[PDB]
Amino acid sequence: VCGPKKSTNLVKNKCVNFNFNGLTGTGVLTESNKKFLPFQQFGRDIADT
Amino acid sequence: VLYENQKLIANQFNSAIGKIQDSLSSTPSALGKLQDVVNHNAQALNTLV
Repeated sequence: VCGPKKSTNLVKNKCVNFNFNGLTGTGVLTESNKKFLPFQQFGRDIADT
Repeated sequence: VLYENQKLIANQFNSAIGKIQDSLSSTPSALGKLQDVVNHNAQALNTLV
């Protein structure tokens, strides 16, 4: 259930504000080598980030 | 006492030095103190996050 606001082209390898399904943050987006199962959408590390 | 037993003392020192390496490598607890230090630091950082 998201909203009017529109889907900007995905910018990678740049410090970009990102809003993924209401999860907002700051960082660079890079190709990910970890293999998610079909079901998860979020990834977290040992530090709970 | 040294000069009359120079070869024996040299051999004993060499044997003890040789045994030092094996004694350090055999038991991981010998260096544990230093490891403990590092571990503590890690824990502190971890709990902060």
